[PDB]
Amino acid sequence: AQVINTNSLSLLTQNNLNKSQSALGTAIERLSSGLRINSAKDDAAGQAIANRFTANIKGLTQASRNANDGISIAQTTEGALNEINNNLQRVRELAVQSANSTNSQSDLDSIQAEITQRLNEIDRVSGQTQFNGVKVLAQDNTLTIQVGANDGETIDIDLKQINSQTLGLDTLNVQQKYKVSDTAAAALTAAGVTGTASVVKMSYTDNNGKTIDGGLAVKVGDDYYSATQNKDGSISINTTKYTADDGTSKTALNKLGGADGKTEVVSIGGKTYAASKAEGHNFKAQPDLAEAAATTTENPLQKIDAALAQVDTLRSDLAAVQNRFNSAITNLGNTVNNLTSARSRIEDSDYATEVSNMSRAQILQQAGTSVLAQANQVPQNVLSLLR
Repeated sequence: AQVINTNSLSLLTQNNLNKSQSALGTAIERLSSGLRINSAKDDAAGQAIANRFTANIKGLTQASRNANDGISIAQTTEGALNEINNNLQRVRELAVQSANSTNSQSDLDSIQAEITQRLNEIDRVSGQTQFNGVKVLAQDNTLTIQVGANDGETIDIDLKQINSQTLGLDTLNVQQKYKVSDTAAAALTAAGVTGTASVVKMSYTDNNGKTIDGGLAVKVGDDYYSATQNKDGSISINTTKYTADDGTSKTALNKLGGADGKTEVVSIGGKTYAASKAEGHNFKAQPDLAEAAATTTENPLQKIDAALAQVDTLRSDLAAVQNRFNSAITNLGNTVNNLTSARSRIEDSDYATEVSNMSRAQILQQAGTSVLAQANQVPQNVLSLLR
């Protein structure tokens, strides 16, 4: 029919343009983003699966970094145990040297001076070694390293307190007792000592009969307290200062005793400490302190071998978890890549495909546009019947 009021063919061709416009838009979006899935309307199940892959990829990625922090704990702990082991090997060698009876008592004192410095160095390294504030040799502690993406997916590191006390060497002593004697030359009542007192000059005799001058002491019975004469001419008992369990600073008198019979020792609580260890110590913050040795150690070489054994055991446990963390990191790496490929196969756009889809849709848009112009010309024909 010769109709003008309506142009169905124009309507039809306008409609068709929508189809190719949508297609073109889809293609351009995918090219733009690099993603096949741009909204849940593309592939709702795919988006949720890809998103859950993303959480694991990110999680496992993080987990890997956590396992490297686990390696760092174990390496730095093992490094400190290495030098504790070197110190114990020197102490053992010194104990083998000390056992020979051709040593004089001053040779034994000289050997004990290095043994004390070596045991103090083990205690120092134990107290001071840390990794991100974890005091790795100072306390028994189980760290949990997060190696997985989910709750509870952990590997334990078991840290142990290693020091001269837990090694059983805190009182390790190779000295022999001097014969103690006195000749006649001060008050003690502020410490509660009640016996009658006098100043004496100490002397010490060795196994061969050689005599050594000890200096001044105050004698009250079987006790001798170490003493010094000042410029004033007055004679005062030596003392140490410590922070007690009360948290206040407090004082102790320096008695003469220990394994050699001439070491300055102090009674704090009910326990006997070397004055050089007790001075400035904090018995509130650190109530555990090595007591003074009272006598020569029995079987020192057996005890030092057991200390070497303990360090060996802990080094072997730390080597075992380092091998486990390297295996876990290896696995993690592989896993990450595999899940990254799996996610990619779901959400990533195929450029070859999309480029092709874009150019096909552009041609259809151009064809449809030129055909709509022709459909709009069809009714012009009718005007020639009127004019």
